[PDB]
Amino acid sequence: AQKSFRIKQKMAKAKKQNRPLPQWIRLRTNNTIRYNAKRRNWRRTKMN
Amino acid sequence: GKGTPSFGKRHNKSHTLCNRCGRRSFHVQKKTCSSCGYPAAKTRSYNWGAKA
Amino acid sequence: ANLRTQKRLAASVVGVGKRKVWLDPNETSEIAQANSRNAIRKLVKNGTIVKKAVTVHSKSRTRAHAQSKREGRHSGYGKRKGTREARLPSQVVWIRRLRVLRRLLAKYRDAGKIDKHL
RNA sequence: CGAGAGACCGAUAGCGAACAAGUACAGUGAUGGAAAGAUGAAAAGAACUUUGAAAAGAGAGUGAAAAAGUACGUGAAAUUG
RNA sequence: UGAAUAGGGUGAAGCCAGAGGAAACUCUGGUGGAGGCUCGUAGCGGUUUGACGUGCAAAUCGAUCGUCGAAUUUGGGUAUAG
RNA sequence: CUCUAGUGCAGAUCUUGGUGGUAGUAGCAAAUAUUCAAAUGAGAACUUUGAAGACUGAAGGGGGAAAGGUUCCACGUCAACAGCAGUUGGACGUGGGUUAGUCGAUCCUAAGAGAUGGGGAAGCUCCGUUUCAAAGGCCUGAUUUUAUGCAGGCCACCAUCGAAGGGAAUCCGGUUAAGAUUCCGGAACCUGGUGGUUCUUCACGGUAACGUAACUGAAUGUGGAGACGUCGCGAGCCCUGGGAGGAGUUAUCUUUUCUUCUUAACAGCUUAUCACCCGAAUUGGUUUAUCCGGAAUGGGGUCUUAUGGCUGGAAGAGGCCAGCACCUUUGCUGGCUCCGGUGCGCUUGACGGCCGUGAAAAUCCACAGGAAGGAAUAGUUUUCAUGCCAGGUCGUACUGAUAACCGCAGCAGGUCUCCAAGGUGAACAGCCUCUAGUUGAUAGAAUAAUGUGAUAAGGGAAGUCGGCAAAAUAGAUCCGUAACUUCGGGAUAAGGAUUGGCUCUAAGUUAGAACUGGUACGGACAAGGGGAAUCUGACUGUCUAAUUAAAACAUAGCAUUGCGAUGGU
RNA sequence: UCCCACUGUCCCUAUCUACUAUCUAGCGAAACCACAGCCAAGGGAACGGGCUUGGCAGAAUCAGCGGGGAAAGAAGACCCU
RNA sequence: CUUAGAUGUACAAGGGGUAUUGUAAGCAGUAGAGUAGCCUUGUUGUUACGAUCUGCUGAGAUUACCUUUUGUCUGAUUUGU
Repeated sequence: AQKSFRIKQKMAKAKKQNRPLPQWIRLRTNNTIRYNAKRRNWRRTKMN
Repeated sequence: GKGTPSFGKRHNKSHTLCNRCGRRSFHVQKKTCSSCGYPAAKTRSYNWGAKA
Repeated sequence: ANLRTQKRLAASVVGVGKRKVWLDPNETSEIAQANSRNAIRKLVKNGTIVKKAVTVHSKSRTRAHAQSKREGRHSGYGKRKGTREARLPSQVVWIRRLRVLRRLLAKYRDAGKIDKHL
């Protein structure tokens, strides 16, 4: 495909958010589960 | 069966995303938007778009 | 145990495909140590990265059969390329066989071998 | 935005949500959207010793109590010795 | 509006020659052109039979069968909404 | 001490979740053999490497666009998580790499559509753009500069928007964890800044001549092009050899046996078709030939395009294969042959000949030749010579039958579309090897009943809704053959006979003679059943998306009626 | 439909072969939850393993096979509002 | 369930004998027809090449056969009120 301008940094935002769940979370809780809901996987979701 | 693998064509790409809201019925053809409008006139807040 | 880097790059530096490239099974240690194209092109100077083609596609059998068959042996009718007089189309081959009479006839009239009447 | 109160709840109630709940995710898609609370006075969150390969298993220290040991309230049953 | 049918068989109409005929018929060869002429692949259609139906696709798979310069097949763009 | 409320559970094929059930049973992903040895390690069939075999090679080879978007890559981990192990992964985590005037991102014509203003009218919307607009030439005034730029006056001869068909440029090597028509090395081209003049028409000087100072914008066309149905015969475009280097095979034996090597942008040189050879006396071209050419005629006479070949670049570069240094890890240095028999590319819209009758446009061509008989010789609002800077603005990794697209899915899937070797068989069946690639997220041993493959005596349709299933036969070439026609037909009817191979006919298509054998000459592969009587739709064609492929409906053709189009509708 | 040659469809079945069943490892489905599970005669919500009498009926275990209960499932196809 | 376990034949394994399709490579020898090089020529002789021909011999390969020999089966586990 040929990409335009304002597609590129939406995709860059998505692949930056593809990093793990933040490790600061279970320093407040300590151990107890806090599970999350976004990132992106390559096979599965695309970006908006 | 007539359905799913035929829908896997999608050569004609209808909708892309909106700038202001995130309603992705922003058609390249029709330029419609069910939400606030893109392009708009006033903010298109419709009353039937809620139950409670 | 990854030599997957070495496997991939070994093909490209010699200029041969995926599977062909052979390696010497003795000194595999220095192959692993050589990551880059700069490094494994020193291994070409050793002669460990070589292709595995140990087949000759010898013309002996093919050229022997071609000489007998295209002379006029075996192909009476049994295995017979092109039915009798034909192969290429029967009409155009017949009319080309009559039009090569042009090439023979022509330079008699020109050449002054015979009179126009005759 | 602040204060006060009503015969007005105490994690299945009630605001979507008490807590990294819009965040690991799913749908092209205004959107749907779960799991999910927790020591003590002081963390001192087990030095040191000993066995095993890590897991796992025993002596020893800290501290008011370790009959409070980090997956940290009370605890039943199918499940399960 | 853009892309695709290799290979292989016949041939009226037009026009000429040669033997023959009162003359015309007849009758022997060459030159040559119009095909739902016609034939096999691309593109493309679905007659029979067996196994599946808590399984690979929410009507599936194997063996088997049709058309092709014609009312030919196909992609892309764009328009038509109860 | 008495008053008040969402006030007692077993149930609508209900409701909020865990857990039970078949059950550790089946499944464990379409039948492209696998055997053996190692590296590493806690653990090895799987990573990885070697020996060896199955397998495909019009793709298991190669390779671009849409769509997606960093999944590639190197680094780094074995926990969760992979239909199992697992030393492994796009899972997990971290960063890097993708360099254009150069490849795509533009004008105008078509399908088709947009922007703006007011009105007709109830909005939608149609309409205006078509005259100004937009664009260009000529004249005048004020200001300023190395330049410049602006305002006023004058010119009728044209007017909507969008391609895939119409509309810039390019080859080769080094190198990368990755890649360059991109970086980089070598050689090109496009875009602007430096040096040289030809005709209408005219002036001055000179003159058979030719030389030069004043001031010189410049082709909205007569008329022709860019411009579009179907269809046919030509005549040219290969396998292989020759010469040079190297080796005679684990086993009897082999140096005129096999294999490898055998090469190269551009410019200059200079060919088929056409037409002032229209015109036409004549006759080259299988030719029917009015035609066009050897050959001949005007007026004074000749020309364009262009497969291939010849020549230059290349002083130089590669390459079968070897010689040294030598620290023995590792690094360099030297070197051969070169030539002859042939496709569906391109050449041919002409020509041949038919109809359903062949588009539209910007840039651009088109814009009318004089001198010497021609010979010969030069320039052009054109072309040559020569110097310096700058090239916008992003996509650029990479997958593209896929782990990136796409079936919610690590699912037997959908999925535009590029390139074309040998011998055997028409081609692109089949046959089988190359360049070249590869057997999937569990395994061993026996191999019941039953469901999945073939063979055979005797019979020959006798069996079953059911000749469904299954059998006879087959090529090449010659002989022999049926009713009747809308005269376009039927014919491969029936009934019979023979092949390859080798020798010989002829020192070179192909066909005719001649000889033997076996189960059989098409020996794998491959390759028609026939006789006799009978219907309907003329023919080809359209069809019920998850139980109705037909007699339904269309079809070229024909008639009545509406009906003058400002129609009928 | 007649007619010619003929035919595993059958007579008539046998034999051999590919793959699995048997058996084993691993990980691991599926909708899925009546106390219960003999037969002959007898009464009867009307065709009983289940109720009355009488005859009969033990457990650890695996391979098989299509007769009942009437499986896997949808509020019947007839039939009327 | 029959059977073999060094003591002995259950298998494979080492040797001898017979049958299974029927007359091989290796080695030797014969008959008939055609062509070419070289030599001689009224004549012919010699050499080279391909098919055809003759002789050994029921040959070789060779299955579950008849007959006879070679290679292997400790511990550990573990039984009589």
